Amino acid sequence: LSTLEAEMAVEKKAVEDQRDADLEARAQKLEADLAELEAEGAKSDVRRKVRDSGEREMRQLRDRAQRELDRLDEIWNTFTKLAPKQLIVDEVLYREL
Amino acid sequence: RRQPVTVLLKALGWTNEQIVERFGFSEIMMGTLEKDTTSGTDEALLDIYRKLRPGEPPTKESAQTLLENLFFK
Amino acid sequence: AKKAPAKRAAKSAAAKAADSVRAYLKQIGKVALLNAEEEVEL
Repeated sequence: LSTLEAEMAVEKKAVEDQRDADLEARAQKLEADLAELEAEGAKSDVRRKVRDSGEREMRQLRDRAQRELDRLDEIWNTFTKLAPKQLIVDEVLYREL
Repeated sequence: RRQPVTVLLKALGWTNEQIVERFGFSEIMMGTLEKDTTSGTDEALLDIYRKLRPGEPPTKESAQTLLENLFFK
Repeated sequence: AKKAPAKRAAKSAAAKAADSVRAYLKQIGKVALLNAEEEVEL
């Protein structure tokens, strides 16, 4: 159980590091692009729809990372409480187990 | 069973104000939409899709044509 | 439809749920069709 939990933590962390790395890159990109938008004369509602679209593309990146964090927690919880007579309907989960 | 008559009225694409507009004097017509938790016309088609076709994950192409093909067609 | 595409994830709720042929079609649908190059590869 020790070495397994240890390998699961690193795995779950590697996913976390990536989400952070990816989320800061998309934020800087939006900072660069809202910079060109102020450089040229740009309608105010146009500058906000760039942020709105940019903000939404970030929520996607985080949600996807959250999905994998939950899928990983489901794997680990299932395996630790695993007992005979339990029923596993996922089969993509089951394959990972 | 377990199907509110309001969830489908939105499945056609009619917005709620139309319900409040068409329902009018009907009190349970408003209370059924007031109690119903379905938000959006496409989300109601999904609550209708899993009850009608359980076991099949839907598609926006299949979610819309399901109601159209069932009766109007 | 950004919050609607997350509701279209109810397709996940369907993959977790009477007819025997429907059951078999669900599983064969989970695989992916090869193109000409992969068929040669395999």
